[PDB]
Amino acid sequence: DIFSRLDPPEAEVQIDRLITGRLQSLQTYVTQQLIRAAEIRASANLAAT
Amino acid sequence: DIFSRLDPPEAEVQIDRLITGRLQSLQTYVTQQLIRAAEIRASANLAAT
Repeated sequence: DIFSRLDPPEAEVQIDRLITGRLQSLQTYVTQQLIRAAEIRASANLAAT
Repeated sequence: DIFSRLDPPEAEVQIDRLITGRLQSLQTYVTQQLIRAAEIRASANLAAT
């Protein structure tokens, strides 16, 4: 929709903002999966023991 | 300050920069609390044992 109603010079800025925001979303997601996977791993170690 | 002396269209972009920077600080706080919470739980599991 950005392109449909805006020129490239300004559309690159608007899309870059959305990219940064959604890229931050992925960093939040992956960081939490690593922290939570360490907890299930500690539980799997207890269950194996 | 910003909104009061400047221009609303510009104040909005600068306030969004403050929101983003402060949100990133606050999200960093929460990530480190989850990493530290696992260390306290690991110690508490040893103390219970």
